[PDB]
Amino acid sequence: PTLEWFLSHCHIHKYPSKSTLIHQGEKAETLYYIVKGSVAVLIKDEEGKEMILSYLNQGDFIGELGLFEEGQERSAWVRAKTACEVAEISYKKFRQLIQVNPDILMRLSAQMARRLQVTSEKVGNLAFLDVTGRIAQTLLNLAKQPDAMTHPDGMQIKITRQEIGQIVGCSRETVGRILKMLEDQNLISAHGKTIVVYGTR
Amino acid sequence: PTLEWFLSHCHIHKYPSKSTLIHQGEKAETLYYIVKGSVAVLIKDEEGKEMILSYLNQGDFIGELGLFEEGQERSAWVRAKTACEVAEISYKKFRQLIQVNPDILMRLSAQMARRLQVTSEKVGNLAFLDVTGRIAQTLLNLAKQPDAMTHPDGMQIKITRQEIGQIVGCSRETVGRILKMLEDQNLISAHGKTIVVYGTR
Repeated sequence: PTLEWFLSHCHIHKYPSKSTLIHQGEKAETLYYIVKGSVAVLIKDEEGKEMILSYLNQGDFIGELGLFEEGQERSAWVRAKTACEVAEISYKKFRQLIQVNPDILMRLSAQMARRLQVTSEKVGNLAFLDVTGRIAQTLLNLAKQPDAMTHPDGMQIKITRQEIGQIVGCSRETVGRILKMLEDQNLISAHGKTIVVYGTR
Repeated sequence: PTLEWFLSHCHIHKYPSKSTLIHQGEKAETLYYIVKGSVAVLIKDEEGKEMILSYLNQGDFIGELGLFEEGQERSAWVRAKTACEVAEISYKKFRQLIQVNPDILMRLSAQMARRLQVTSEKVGNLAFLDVTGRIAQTLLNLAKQPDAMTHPDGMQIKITRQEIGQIVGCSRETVGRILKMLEDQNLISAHGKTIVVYGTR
């Protein structure tokens, strides 16, 4: 009912898999709703290396943060992961639809709320950032060395908690906590004395 | 006009500096909005100390995430930092308001939007964490120098973006984004050459 009404006001596009729906830096004037399929939100570095921030799926909106600004540009790339059917609608026109039936905005807002509910907003204090940075730096320096090992997800390195702690000036209590964090953030995997530093080469 | 019209459906109360608006663990049935003043969101840290998570000021909602799952509980304590005027309304009545004028949902969702946008800003790869850690280190180090000086909120230093960009080895573009993020996480404030590094005060 609500969704079908909403969908009739959208342009519904098909994107085959691997195609790019949204360029970072593009003008943000539209809202998207995923009718079917999945897309990756991603960023790239100065060499084209890629980091996938998340997948969005059927029932998800894309670009909803733009609805509340005035004309900022897209902050990331969006690329079809499977063949996708994406409803698109101008922010301007969506602002009018919300008046006829706030229920679709209540859906968009629930998504933001769920998202926010699973995101840490807490950062640590400056000493914590500082020591997180030293570790990250240590990992990356290691991954650059001639005897770094190759791995399917980046370079792999051999180094212990103790060794990092001493290199960097902190406890294992502290090496462990940061490494687990980095792992939960999808930047590394660490098993035993081995760490895979993702996207190094 | 939206705000006045919404406020006219709220209860408003004066809260003196240091009073507690919300207790971690109460059931979550009400939405708050700050008509005047500033409050702090707090939890209990490792072992049970107080934990500032963030500040909210005139024109902010409080407990908006609760609007989305009925029944949940308060995740934090909320307390007045200054003298406060705070409006409140149950989630179920706010839902009715939504049906009458969806605009007040637009404003609440704008604030979710801003929270999600700051959260986005801490996200990065290892080299970003590394540079983030190098700026924080630099700041903390300056704050312990003789060039530095006591401030109410922590220790004032004066250093330019180009100058940090230099010590640390990154673009000013990069410094600015990181300064902005540290300011958003309530760890520093920065006005031109002047930065105050909050601490132990």
